[PDB]
Amino acid sequence: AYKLVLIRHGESAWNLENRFSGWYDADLSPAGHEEAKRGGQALRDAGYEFDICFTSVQKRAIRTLWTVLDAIDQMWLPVVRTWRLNERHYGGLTGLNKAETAAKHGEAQVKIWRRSYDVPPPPMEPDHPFYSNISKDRRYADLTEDQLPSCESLKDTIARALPFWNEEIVPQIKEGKRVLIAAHGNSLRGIVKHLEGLSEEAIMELNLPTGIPIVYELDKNLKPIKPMQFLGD
Amino acid sequence: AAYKLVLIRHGESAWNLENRFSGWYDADLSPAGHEEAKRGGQALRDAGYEFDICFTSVQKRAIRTLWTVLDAIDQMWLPVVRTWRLNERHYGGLTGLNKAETAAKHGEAQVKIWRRSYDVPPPPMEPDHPFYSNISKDRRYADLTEDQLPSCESLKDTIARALPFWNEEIVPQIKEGKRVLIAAHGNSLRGIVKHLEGLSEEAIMELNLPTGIPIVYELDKNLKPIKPMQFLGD
Ligand SMILES: [Cl-]
Repeated sequence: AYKLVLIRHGESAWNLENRFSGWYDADLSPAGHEEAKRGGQALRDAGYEFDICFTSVQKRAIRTLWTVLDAIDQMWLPVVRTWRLNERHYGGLTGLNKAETAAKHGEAQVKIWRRSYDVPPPPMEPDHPFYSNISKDRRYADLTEDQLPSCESLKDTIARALPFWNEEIVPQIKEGKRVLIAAHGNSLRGIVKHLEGLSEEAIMELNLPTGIPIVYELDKNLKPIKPMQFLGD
Repeated sequence: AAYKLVLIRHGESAWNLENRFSGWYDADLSPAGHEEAKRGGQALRDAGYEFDICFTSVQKRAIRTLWTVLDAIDQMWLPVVRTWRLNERHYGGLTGLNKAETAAKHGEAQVKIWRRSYDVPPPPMEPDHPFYSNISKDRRYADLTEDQLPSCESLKDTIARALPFWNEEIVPQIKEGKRVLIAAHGNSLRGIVKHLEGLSEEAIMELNLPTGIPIVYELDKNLKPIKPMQFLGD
């Protein structure tokens, strides 16, 4: 029975998790860092070992991972980064709070964007402060013209995240390698949705705790044997 | 030039302070080691360096140096490749001993001979050595063959296992135009410098790279330096 571990990063700087931090490359706040420390410690005490790690190309996730590997004394592990495990690209909404968002786009569009699974937010306009910051960052230089997102619904994020899981992670697991994924709420959501066969409703309703190792026991077809387990107290 | 290549030796380890031979022992940085790496990274930032891929050992002093540099230059998103082939030289039975214990046990003559020879290994690290299980039974070396797993290395041995990796994994990256950063150890780096500059065995033993300092090569189409290595900092 394969063991799989996930972990969502915690709090980002300047309250950005509550401001559609999206593809903006926010660092952890000291608190989010400490949360990663607790997660690390929990993993250390349970005596978990991994053989390979996956993460996004966003620094908050990466730092969460570094913190974990440090805590569990497994810094020598192979690590693979990918935009495919990135947070949702919240487009034009990026950096904005609820109020700012509604003021810019109206209550209607806004509540639609909240309640939906497959309706994207509007894309970054040239006057948006994160415009070139994100869309011209060389970390996405390899992406095709039709592959570089400008805005993503939950469904989009999940769609660009699933093939990486399929092509890159699933092979490691079948070979018996113990996998740690350090990522983001929505991409992790992609994975959990695939694993437990949840509906759109269900997935939008689920909030994965931050900073806490999430454990899965998987059968030979990679299907969960139990509900997800948390490590700590 | 034609290609830019940056090397950096890990900052001061906790054992470097105690003057203990580490070799394949996984000693962590000292706080001063950390600040050394931080400074190196700050220097790499102030000069505007951008990388595309990173190579390092499977030893946390090198790895931590790397992390600190990538934090400093804001490039934590870069691909990072670890290999034991860039590990510190395996110091065999001297592992865990200090210079005093070493002198006391073997004599000053012999220790000299050791650190002045390119081709002579230290005594092997045998199964009753205090660090045998720590190093040899470490799961991070599980995929090594019997032949590949040292009980000890001369510089020539270390170099011999480091270069195939350079040839097979790093050279292809450089010739593709990828800007490469290698965060490793004095002796494995020595392997790389000796190859680049074609130094003699004699004129590589005398070569001492400091902890924590970015080293720059500008190479050409033959991956040969156009100019001598530049140190980076204040
Ligand atoms: Cl890494």
